[PDB]
Amino acid sequence: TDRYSFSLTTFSPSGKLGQIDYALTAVKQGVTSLGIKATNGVVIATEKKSSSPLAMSETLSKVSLLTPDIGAVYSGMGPDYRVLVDKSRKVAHTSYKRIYGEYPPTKLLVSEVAKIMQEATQSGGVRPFGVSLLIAGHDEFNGFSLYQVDPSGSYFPWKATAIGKGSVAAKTFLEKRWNDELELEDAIHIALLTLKESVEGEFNGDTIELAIIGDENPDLLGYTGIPTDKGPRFRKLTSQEINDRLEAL
Amino acid sequence: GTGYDLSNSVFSPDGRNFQVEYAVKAVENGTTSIGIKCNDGVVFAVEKLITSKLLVPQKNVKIQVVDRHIGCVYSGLIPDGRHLVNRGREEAASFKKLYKTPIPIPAFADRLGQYVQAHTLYNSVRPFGVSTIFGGVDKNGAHLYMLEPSGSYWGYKGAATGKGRQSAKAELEKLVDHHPEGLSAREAVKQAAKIIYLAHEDNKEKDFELEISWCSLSETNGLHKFVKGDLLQEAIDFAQKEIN
Amino acid sequence: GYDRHITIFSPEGRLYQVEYAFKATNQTNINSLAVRGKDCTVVISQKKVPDKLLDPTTVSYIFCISRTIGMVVNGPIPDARNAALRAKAEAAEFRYKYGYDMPCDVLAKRMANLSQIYTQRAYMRPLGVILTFVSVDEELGPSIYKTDPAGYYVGYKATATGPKQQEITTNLENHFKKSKIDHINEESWEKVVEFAITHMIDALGTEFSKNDLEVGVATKDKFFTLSAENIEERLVAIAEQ
Amino acid sequence: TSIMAVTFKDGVILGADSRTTTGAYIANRVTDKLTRVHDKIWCCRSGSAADTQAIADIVQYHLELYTSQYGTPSTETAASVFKELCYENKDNLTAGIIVAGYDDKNKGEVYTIPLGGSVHKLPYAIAGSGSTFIYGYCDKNFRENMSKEETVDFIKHSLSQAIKWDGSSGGVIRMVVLTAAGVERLIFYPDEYEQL
Amino acid sequence: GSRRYDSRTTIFSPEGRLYQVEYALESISHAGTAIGIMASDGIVLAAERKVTSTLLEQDTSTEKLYKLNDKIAVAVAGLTADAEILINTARIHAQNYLKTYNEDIPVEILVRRLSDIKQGYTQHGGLRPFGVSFIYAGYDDRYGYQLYTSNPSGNYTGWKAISVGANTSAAQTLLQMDYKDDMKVDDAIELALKTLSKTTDSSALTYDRLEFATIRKDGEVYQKIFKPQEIKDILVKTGITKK
Amino acid sequence: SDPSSINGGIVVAMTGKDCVAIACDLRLGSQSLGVSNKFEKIFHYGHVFLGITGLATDVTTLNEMFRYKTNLYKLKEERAIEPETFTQLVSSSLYERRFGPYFVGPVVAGINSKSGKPFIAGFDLIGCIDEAKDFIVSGTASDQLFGMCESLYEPNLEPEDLFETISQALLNAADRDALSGWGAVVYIIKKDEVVKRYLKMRQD
Amino acid sequence: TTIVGVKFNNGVVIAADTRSTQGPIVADKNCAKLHRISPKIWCAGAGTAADTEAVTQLIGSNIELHSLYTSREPRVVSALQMLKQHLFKYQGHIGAYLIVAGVDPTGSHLFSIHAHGSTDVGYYLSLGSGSLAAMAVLESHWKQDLTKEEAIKLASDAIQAGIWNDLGSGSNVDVCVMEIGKDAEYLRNYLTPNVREEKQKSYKFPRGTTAVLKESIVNIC
Amino acid sequence: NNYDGDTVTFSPTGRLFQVEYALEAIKQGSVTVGLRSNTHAVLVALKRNADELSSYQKKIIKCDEHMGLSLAGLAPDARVLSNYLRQQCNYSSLVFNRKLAVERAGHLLCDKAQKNTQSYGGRPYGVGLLIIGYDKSGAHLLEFQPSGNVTELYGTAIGARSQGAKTYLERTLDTFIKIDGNPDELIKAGVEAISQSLRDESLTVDNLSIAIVGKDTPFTIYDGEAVAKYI
Ligand SMILES: CCCC(=O)N[C@@H](CO)C(=O)N[C@@H](CC(C)C)C(=O)C(CO)CO
Ligand SMILES: CCCC(=O)N[C@@H](CO)C(=O)N[C@@H](CC(C)C)C(=O)C(CO)CO
Ligand SMILES: [Mg+2]
Ligand SMILES: [Mg+2]
Ligand SMILES: [Mg+2]
Ligand SMILES: [Mg+2]
Ligand SMILES: [Mg+2]
Repeated sequence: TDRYSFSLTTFSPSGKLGQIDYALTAVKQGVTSLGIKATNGVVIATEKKSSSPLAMSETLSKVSLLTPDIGAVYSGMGPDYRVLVDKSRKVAHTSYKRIYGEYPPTKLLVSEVAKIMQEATQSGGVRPFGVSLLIAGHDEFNGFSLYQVDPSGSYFPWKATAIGKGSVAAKTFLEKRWNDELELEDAIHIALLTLKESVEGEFNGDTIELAIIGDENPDLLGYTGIPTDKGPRFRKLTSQEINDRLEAL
Repeated sequence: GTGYDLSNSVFSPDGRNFQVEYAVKAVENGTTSIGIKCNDGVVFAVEKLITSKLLVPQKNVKIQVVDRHIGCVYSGLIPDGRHLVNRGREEAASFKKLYKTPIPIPAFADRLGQYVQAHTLYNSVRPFGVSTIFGGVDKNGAHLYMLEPSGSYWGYKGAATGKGRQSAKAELEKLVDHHPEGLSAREAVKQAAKIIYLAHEDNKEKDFELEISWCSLSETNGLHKFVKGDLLQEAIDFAQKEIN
Repeated sequence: GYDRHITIFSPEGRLYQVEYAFKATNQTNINSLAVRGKDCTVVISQKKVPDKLLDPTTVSYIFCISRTIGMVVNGPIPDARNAALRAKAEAAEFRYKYGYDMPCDVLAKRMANLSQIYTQRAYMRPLGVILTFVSVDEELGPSIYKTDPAGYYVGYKATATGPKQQEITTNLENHFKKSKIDHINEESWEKVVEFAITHMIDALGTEFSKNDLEVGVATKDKFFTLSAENIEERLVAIAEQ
Repeated sequence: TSIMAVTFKDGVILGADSRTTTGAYIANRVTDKLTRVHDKIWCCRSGSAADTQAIADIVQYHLELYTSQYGTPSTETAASVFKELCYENKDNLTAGIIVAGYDDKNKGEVYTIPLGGSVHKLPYAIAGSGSTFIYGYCDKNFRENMSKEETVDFIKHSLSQAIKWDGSSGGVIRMVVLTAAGVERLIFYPDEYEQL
Repeated sequence: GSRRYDSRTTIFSPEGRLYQVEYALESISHAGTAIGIMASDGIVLAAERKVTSTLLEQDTSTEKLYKLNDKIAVAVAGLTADAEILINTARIHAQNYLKTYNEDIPVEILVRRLSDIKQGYTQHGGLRPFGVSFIYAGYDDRYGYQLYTSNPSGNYTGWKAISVGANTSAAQTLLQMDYKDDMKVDDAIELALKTLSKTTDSSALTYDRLEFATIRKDGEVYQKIFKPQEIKDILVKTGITKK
Repeated sequence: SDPSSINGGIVVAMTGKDCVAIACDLRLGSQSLGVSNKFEKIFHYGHVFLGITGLATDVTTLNEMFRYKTNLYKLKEERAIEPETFTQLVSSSLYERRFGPYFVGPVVAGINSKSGKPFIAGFDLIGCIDEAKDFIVSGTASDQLFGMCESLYEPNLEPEDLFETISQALLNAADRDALSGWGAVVYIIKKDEVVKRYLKMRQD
Repeated sequence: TTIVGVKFNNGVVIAADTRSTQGPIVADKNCAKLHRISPKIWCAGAGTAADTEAVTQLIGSNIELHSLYTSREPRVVSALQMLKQHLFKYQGHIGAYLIVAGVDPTGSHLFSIHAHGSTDVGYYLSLGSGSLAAMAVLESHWKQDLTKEEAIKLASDAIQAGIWNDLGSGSNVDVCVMEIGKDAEYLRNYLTPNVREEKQKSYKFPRGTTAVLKESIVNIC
Repeated sequence: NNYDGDTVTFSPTGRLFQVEYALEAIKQGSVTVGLRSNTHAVLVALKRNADELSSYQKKIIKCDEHMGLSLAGLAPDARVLSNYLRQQCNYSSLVFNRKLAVERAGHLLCDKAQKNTQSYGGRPYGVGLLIIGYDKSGAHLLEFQPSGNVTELYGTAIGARSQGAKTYLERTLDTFIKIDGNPDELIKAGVEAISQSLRDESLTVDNLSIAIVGKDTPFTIYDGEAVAKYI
């Protein structure tokens, strides 16, 4: 039977929620992942740290599509992120698309995943999630947006940020390299330059994962005949495109 | 740190579940019980410690039957063995109801194993304090299995558990080494009587009562029957001659 | 203190119960490896029968999950059979609900999601097993996907699991760096079984008899396990190599 | 519908028509009423198409799980699963099933599950709306341990008569031969059996 | 079983204190300062953002001030996620009241419902309380303009001016010094900005570090959440920054 | 008897050049007995208008439900709901009660604030979206409204003419229905202006 | 309704009419009855229009989630099984009669699903009230190995037969072609055989014709 | 000792300390003896009193016309167990028109008691039961312990100082086993046995309870003056 019907995350006398701080610690030991918002798109990048060279990297995809216009990356415990992306994809349909016929705005999906994480920090017999997420999305009435969601369920909108090991250094770089006149290609370039410091090993299309929320891709739609159906804005960059943009640094 | 052995389903730093090992300690303190798979069946035997002569002889049966073809004996906490046998009877009943055929011995073994192993996944329950030797005859022949408090079960040419499990095992191995072609049903019955008498030496202070059952394709037509009457006395006499 | 007994976070952001389950995976002292061929996937495992009273045919750590998916488990046999029964149930339910055979990687993801649940909910302990699923998927070809107590899962060009895991891993890495391909360029599954046995004998440094091995082969629309006689045929054919 | 299953020396043969009707309208004239629930365990379905499809799908799931756990199931076991589904849900089902299987121990086996969820093991079974017109013929012509050719001819003649008299039966005649050699699919077209 | 791991979040201390309530109040004490001021013709809410960076977007940011309906808003101090849970429940309760009575929910009724929700966690369930304190600014026809506060204990109080979060003692002393009953809403804006500038921990008080809202009066009540540009304008207008 | 025919009433929407029009009768009765001369069946949430005909209690219940839902929508999204999104919302809400339906016939009308396109839509009692760019009719006199609209309508009408068209349609349809009439209201809706007019019609 | 589906050599086409009726009254003159379950899995619906739209949207949402979970192109047999089991659960009370076609990694597929949950396979299928007319056309013209153009012509002709001869069908012809390897082609109003002729009069009224009792501005701000 | 917190904790030795403490709760209970022949079965019960103004607590409970029990330990748990046994006998009589065999009743009690030794929350029953019954197999006497172990005996005793009566019956076995068809002599043997377990007391009319079941004798309880002839 399930006798754990009590909170496993309580306030310490200092006021800290110990499990939330320890989950944030677990996030801090995660592989560096960053996001940069431009004026014509958002970019999210991370390193594809593979344990064994026998493991196929393509199956270990750290960037995940949530809606055709909203994608996600993480830093922390992979499996928590996987079950979180599954829950997020489901809630995008159950709580919105099946109600309004359109996919949810980025902020609303972010708040839904934040609600899931907050439940994880207060429900009975459960630990918080050991991940921090970067959600990059586009909706018609808010444009492009980039949000960060923490194990506590707190989420904040960033012009650009990073999470993981190189978080502080990467964020300093971004602070001194970002401007409100930035372009999607310039943002991809800055993301590559910021990852180059947080990746000590080989740095090619095979070892990094990069995706964008840019313009609509009708070729990625799969069907033609609906002028209102523009296409998906989320596009994961292939290893070849990453290499082509790396050779010109 | 410490306290890893206080709760069930808790991994120790070396990857062990100490509550299961304490259950095994509880098993080892039980009476001896053996099973011998022969050419066309299986035989089960158990020592019943006659604590006093106020016990009604031939009563207080330990060998239990599941369906009409499965025999189960256990060493350890007798009530936990009865609980496990009740669960196995429910499993066999549901299997017969759905698939018509009586439950095969490996299928029944996996039912019991999943049940026992599930009893090692939560701190709200205690692992089973029994080890169980069971088996019988299905469409694929004779099968003998032994199942541990951990939920681990395996198929055995011969099995033994309890206090005199060591001696018994040795004796069993001698059988396997002396005639690899196999024993007949009645030969296995007499040999099980011998092995129980030999393994009783670890409990020689108190008197004991032998109890034997068997499930043979030729001698019992695939059904599980207690070895009683003239055959039981014959096995007892064979044991008396083998000890002296 | 108690943060070492249930699946909650230690101050260092660690789940000690998951690590101790990983430790428990090596309790059986059995190594196994999996390799991909041109159109097949082979899994070899060590077969250690310590007791003379044991029926060797019932001593197994390879499971026939579906008609196309095989699963080899590194860990205690109770948790192994638990995970194997769960995987068989999930595969059957998948075929029923979606009308096509469950893909290897999807079953791996399912078991990995359950493992993640065990590491996040405190009432259930993690399973001390590492599950290696092999198949010949209709869309991916020969596939090897591994799941661990942490809820992590990943596909492999080849893999190995057990105490001597790293040695076999190194041997395979070296062979694939030399061969420059990610599989075994052999047409028959017998030759791939031979290759796997050869490289395990080379990496472990021990010979194998027919009663020391367990071989599972996955081909298009079939997964089977070799008998002692088929393994003996493979070993005899190895003798000429 | 008109369905049957006949045991013979080498195994079993299932036969069916191909007509699915919504009243006097033929909704489908190429219907496959022979459904595989296991490698050498098939069934002929009659009655509600939706009900028979759902029952066959659930039986196939149960037999797949049964095979994954305990090995290849006997034909009697498939009949038992069909029987449990049809009897425990007799109030909401309109399904008459003929389960035919082959194994090496029992050669061919035929079970029939009519309305109400009873099961009957028979040397051959006929079912469906058209089977009513061939009871006397099949009883007078069936023999034990026929050859494959004589069994195909027996099924062909019986089903041709049933199609001739039953307006709810028609189309092509489908057959599935279950033997140790495996599974064989046979089809016979109207221009072939209408002149029989 | 599991009883060894149960921290028992809903028990009493030997002094008659709720451990978790006290610890959550201590947690909130480190949250960004929020101030509410009730003038005779309006209400003002101001709050300082604890999270600050050059790279944090402010246009799309809502961390401290939230709309409950069209006549009631909240200033938050503490765990933002618990705050959003409670805010969603409060919005639902307000809309329930509207559907049932075809009238906007009176401010005290909504505050009391949210406080009962908070208190429930401190008496049963064995769960941790919500680490959030609220300042409710609302208007209804019965009582006019209303200002309330609610802490994790489930207790709620009504104020003319009040502060929650960091430096509540200093802010309360300053408000008690400079508050007059007959003042207008603009003077209250000035006083709130002055208190936030005098009790801030940063060097200077900028538009990027604070959120602002006004519930004022056309015969109707308008609820305005101040934009970054409006915040910058009101800051240079009250003499806290230049240009 | 029939829940959609107990209270009576009609709603009709039309599209013109950069405008919509939505009109309803004013009668609420219980079969032959007429009770209320002031029962308007058109409501608006922000800038999206919804007319509801059928069972009066269900009309009121749906109005309150959609007010609830659109207020929560505006609180969560910080913007008013659009007519197409609101149409999908009405469809999903109606189908949620598929086997215990509301006996209503909703009509959505409005100008999309971001695209400026006029938009009207209609549903049945279980929420089947009827996307028509010209006109949508609903109520007891749905057949009369169908005839009047199919005859009188021409596309791209200025508001002053679309008003006359929709008003004549509503009036002449209501005159041939026993359970409709007793007054009428017409909303002419442009992007930045909405005019509401009470028509003079027969009071029988 | 009149919906048909025809398999050709390299894919499958589905087609439908655009008429929606409430009894004898034409409710919608251009209803879109071709619903997209997935980019390459489409299906035409007949019966209770709300039920068809709802069941297709639900199964498409679940299929999208399933494809995200499994990282594979969705399979037509998956949509088929989901629809059949959902319809069977409701014993025909969800009056949806669908023709589901598409292409997936396993090839091109065409099935029909009836409201009670029964599914059928064929090279050409028809459903709706005009199904008997369209099916007449199909039985008269279908042949093995059709080209894309031959199949589009056959499907459009079947829909036209249903339009002219069945009172429940009319207006235009919607088509969706799905070839193996190509994107799905959704031809909305592929044909428009019925277009209302020009009216004899403009019925525009002179402003001031309608008597107004009271006028007021509405605040939507 | 950290292993006696509940019944779901095995000690390193393999022991269940809560079960042992329930057994110790029995050992603190008053003495009761049971014995049987081939035609009859007798329970004798020395019911304890709280003081001289107290009532000697009811110690023998009837379960059916052919079966009953006496208790030693926590009277409430014996009430629960006896009610369960009554319901099982009643179920047998109603559904099968069949008197429940005493062995089956012992098995049912064993399972009911075992259910409490493996689940968190709740405790084992703190009672020991002596169950007599005459069924199709003759006379039967069973000893039941909280551990779940139920054993069929010719005679036994449970409670404080029960070893005296135990050894008495061990010596008198061949004597009382042959008291067939003379209930008074069997009751006298049982009373002598229960007398062997007295230290500073002597059986009187108030503190004696007898129960008899047999071939042509339904389960009957004698209290008060009815037992005076056996003192
Ligand atoms: C489109 C769904 C309409 C439907 O379900 N029709 C049923 C009921 O007539 C039907 O076609 N039954 C066939 C069985 C086949 C389908 C397996 C049958 O058994 C005979 C008479 O028994 C009639 O051909
Ligand atoms: C909207 C009014 C309420 C409604 O549900 N009408 C139904 C049937 O009255 C309807 O329009 N059915 C069409 C199917 C399409 C619209 C998906 C159809 O199938 C043929 C006959 O089968 C009729 O044209
Ligand atoms: Mg756990
Ligand atoms: Mg015919
Ligand atoms: Mg009228
Ligand atoms: Mg009138
Ligand atoms: Mg027509």
